[PDB]
Amino acid sequence: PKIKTVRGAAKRFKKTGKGGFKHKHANLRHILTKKATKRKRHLRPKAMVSKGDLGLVIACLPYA
Amino acid sequence: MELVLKDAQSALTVSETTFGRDFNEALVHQVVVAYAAGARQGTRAQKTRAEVTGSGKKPWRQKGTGRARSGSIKSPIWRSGGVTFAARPQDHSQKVNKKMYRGALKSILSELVRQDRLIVVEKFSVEAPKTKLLAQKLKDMALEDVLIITGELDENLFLAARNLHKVDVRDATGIDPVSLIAFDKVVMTADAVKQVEEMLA
Amino acid sequence: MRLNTLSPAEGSKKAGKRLGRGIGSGLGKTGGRGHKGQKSRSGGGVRRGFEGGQMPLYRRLPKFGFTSRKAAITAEIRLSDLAKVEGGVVDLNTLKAANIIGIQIEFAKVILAGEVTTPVTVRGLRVTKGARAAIEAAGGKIEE
Amino acid sequence: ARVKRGVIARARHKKILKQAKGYYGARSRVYRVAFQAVIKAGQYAYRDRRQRKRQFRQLWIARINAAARQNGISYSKFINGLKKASVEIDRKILADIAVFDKVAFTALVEKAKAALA
RNA sequence: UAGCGGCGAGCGAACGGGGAGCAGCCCAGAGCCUGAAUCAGUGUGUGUGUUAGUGGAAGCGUCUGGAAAGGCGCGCGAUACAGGGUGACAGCCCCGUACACAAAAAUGCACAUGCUGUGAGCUCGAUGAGUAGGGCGGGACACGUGGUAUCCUGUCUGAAUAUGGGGGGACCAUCCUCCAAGGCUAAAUACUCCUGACUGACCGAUAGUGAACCAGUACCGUGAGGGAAAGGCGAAAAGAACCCCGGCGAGGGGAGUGAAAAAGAACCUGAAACCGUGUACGUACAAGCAGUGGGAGCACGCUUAGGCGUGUGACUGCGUACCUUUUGUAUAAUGGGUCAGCGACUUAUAUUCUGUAGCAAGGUUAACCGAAUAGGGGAGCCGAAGGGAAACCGAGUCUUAACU
RNA sequence: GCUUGACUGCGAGCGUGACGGCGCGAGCAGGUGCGAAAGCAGGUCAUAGUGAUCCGGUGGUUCUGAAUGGAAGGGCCAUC
Repeated sequence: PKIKTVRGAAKRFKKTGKGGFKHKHANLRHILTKKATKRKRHLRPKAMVSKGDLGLVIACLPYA
Repeated sequence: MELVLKDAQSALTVSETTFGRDFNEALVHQVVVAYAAGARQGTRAQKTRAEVTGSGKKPWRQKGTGRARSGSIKSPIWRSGGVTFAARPQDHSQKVNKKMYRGALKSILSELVRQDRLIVVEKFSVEAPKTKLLAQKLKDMALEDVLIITGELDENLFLAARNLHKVDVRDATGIDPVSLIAFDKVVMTADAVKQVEEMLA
Repeated sequence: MRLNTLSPAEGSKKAGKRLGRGIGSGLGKTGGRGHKGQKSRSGGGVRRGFEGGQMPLYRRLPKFGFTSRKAAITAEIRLSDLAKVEGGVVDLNTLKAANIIGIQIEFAKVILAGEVTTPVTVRGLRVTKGARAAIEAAGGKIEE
Repeated sequence: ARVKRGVIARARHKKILKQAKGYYGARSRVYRVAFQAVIKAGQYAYRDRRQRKRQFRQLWIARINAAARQNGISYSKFINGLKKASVEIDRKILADIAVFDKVAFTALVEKAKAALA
């Protein structure tokens, strides 16, 4: 028994150089036309995973 | 770093790294424990509750008797039908790194030098395979508990010491860490010193 | 040096928790697991990523991107590795015989990540700007 | 390696049953009852090493008050007189002088009466 | 990992690389010359076995002792000091062991050679049709119909013939590679009802097989089926001649055997719960988790007084068990009649962190070979470079027309 | 009255959240509007008018394209 990756986590998080994870922001798939352009413009670039969620992300991604 | 001989009176020159380094206690202990662990045979088993001979039916029904609830005559807390975490046959061998094994051999063989437990002779053999000749020969050399190590593997010396338990005979290839510590004296051939100094460096 | 005089280094051989051995071992009566609930049960504990019934973070966030299949056959070469090519020429396959890139690699690059102090003919590889300057400074030659 | 338990279990039971001698009934015969009895005797020994000092202090003060009223002064006036004379004799020794040497205790009472006024 | 997936839980390749092992042939067809290599059954001399077995070295004296193999003093054998037994611990007493042998008779195993069924070599031809493919419906491929290649087909249809056909992950063109719709084929791999040898940081009678024992038995069930408890005298039966009580009892007391009957068969050791006999002390006017602190008297050892040990404990202060569960339990909440024995955080494989050890910009091999814990094997893995969805660039990169 | 700043790429620093997020924002660059001009304008006096992910639909972008040239499918961006 080798550990299996949560394969839906390997498609949403990518590992950076210090060992963090980048992910795409939520709220940018559909009803966009009521959202302001400042909000969607900030939702375009990728962000890092916060401190409380890193334990969950590392447990979901042992080989990343 | 110069090893004297015992009976030829003509010395020998060895490497300073092999026979003259510090004795690493923890490295030698890890390699001795690893040898003794890989010497173990791991052939044992018991039966779990899935493997005891018996039926898998409930002995008395769940509610209504005066008894505690049970589900199997093969329960581990019942007599005749126990072991909870029963053993399987397993392999107890440990991994030793190549450099760690050689550093341990260099440390123990350096201590066999410095504690006056190493003898180097030109040739150590016997003309006919009889243990009485080697008994008289080792009583001549004041050797009681002895490990002979020879460069080329000999047959007459292997038969002349097969019956003796205080005596052991090895090749320079067949050295192991736990026997160079076990025996009192280690008698190397000069060819065996050359081959060990090649094999370890 | 006898077999009853060897001993490990201190801090090498910590014992291990034995759970459920009385008041005075610190780990009797439930042994570190606390009282009742799913975690103290035998075989219990929730799976990886379960945040309650709340939508977990790997399912909360969107998916992005694709896998190239071209980036699985592009390796890279440090400048402290082409002092190992056995001859002083760098090809697509003498790196592969010096065991630095791997057999399924077809495309490769040399990157400024060290020092090179020998003439090397780098042939058939892409080269970065600083690596090209640091190879042409040491008396080499970069062709296509 | 299988470990039988019987010898060390028997030793651990015999220690508790040896510390339970004198007790009534199953408290000196039965390990389950004798273990609780031995732990309860231990709690009592801990509590009563404190209780002993209090009880002996009570007895010393009762005998000092008895002999002081035999000599015509109360306890509180007598201890006031031994503080106002700087006399550091404790209450164990004052009770011992009150029992065994009544003339020396009369001398101490006269000292405390002269110091009291 | 790529992918598949209410893109959830999970499922999970291949290409390529290192090893073990390596072997290719036949028919769809007419002839030359007949038996020339290999496949299956059958007599017969030889090799290795398995099936009986044979030889196989070396010690005595003395003390405790029931008994010597033990202590003590001295020799000897060893290609043999594996193991077991012998009145206690045996290399030298017996069985054996290492080593060397031995089969009238049958049989296994690769070849030889004799019989039989089968066919060497070669000119020239030919090349597996209700098939491939397709429509509908299912199934298998890691692949759940998705853009889905490929394989099998229940049902319906249906080609071409090396100038032809299949595949290369929808599909088309080029190019590469192979020739379906007929078959056989050792090795490396899987398992142990059984046999023989050896081994065990495996168990030692509640354990180890359910079964150390006349055990799948006694017993239970109509039946399928279930399923026990139960080992030990001694070195040797020398297993108590005989006598007395008693019912020509059971049981006992002697005598006798023995080292021992504190081994007599209800038999080594003989624990605890439990039940008695005797002795010392206490107890019939005194209230409760039965103890603890103080403490008189008594009994018995003391030293040659000394106010201390051991046992009991009148009287007195304090003191409502244990566990679990709870905000909270003397609780009239749970659980335990007691004793003895067994009874619960383990094992494998991965991954991260800590300690410790080795080497260090390197570290380390796995399968396997093996002169088998060595040595070889670097196939691989992790790390020294990141950024980006990606092409790509790289100590930088992305965002953007470029960024304060 | 005139107009489209109800722009595009960003964003010093903050606020508020367990997080997912939500919010305020000088100033930079490109282009515009009104005003003579300093200026103001990245929606509305402010605080409600909302819905993650997956799966897919539409347009743009040869970024990828399972031998190669394409293509399907995928990615990114805008959006349902």
